[PDB]
Amino acid sequence: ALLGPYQDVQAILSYGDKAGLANGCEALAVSHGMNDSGQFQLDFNDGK
Amino acid sequence: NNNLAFGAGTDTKTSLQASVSFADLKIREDYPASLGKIRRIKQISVTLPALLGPYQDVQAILSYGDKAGLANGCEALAVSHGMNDSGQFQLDFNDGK
Amino acid sequence: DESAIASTLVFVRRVGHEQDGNVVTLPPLELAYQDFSPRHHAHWQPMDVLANFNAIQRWQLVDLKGEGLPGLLYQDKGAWWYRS
Repeated sequence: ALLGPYQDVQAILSYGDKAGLANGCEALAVSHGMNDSGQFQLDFNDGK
Repeated sequence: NNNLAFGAGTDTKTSLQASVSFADLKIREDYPASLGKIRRIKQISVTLPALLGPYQDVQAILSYGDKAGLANGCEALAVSHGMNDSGQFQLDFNDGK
Repeated sequence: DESAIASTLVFVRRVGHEQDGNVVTLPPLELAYQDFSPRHHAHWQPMDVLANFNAIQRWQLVDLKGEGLPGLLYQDKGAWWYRS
């Protein structure tokens, strides 16, 4: 999308079904559109 | 709490204090209440798109003017260069602190 | 007027010849072109207008929006700034 001067993007991605997820793993917040993710920093090896 | 002023310390009389109220920034309003009620700040970074060069420094201190159960020294952050400028020489969100 | 850098047409003259070898000339057309003379013209001008234009910060000289001259584009985190 195109954005204004310093505008952000608010969106919540969530799974609308039953799954063995730990609490909070059911959703991801998008803050910006640049291939964003659920964390502030993505690391596939932090033990979580 | 949304203003500019000179300070009233004994050595801050020449310092400009740029203050804003969190209550008036309307952060909570961005997301539905149902997502959770506890909404807390994790990190603040300062950007100054100034005519401030790579060899020029800016002296500025960001501080919280209120009561909070902060770790000692977490009440303030110093700014040096203004480009996504954090309070640390290295920013690490996973150092245990 | 021939040089390795450029060869330009500088003189056009129409002439004729008589049967006895004499020559008839008309006033020639003379042409002149601009010269490139950095050896005499190298005028240094300080520039205050390009404030903080730093080669090692997020700055570039680009024309935006179809304009013929480049402006100063600064790409910040979250915004672009521009001086046309």
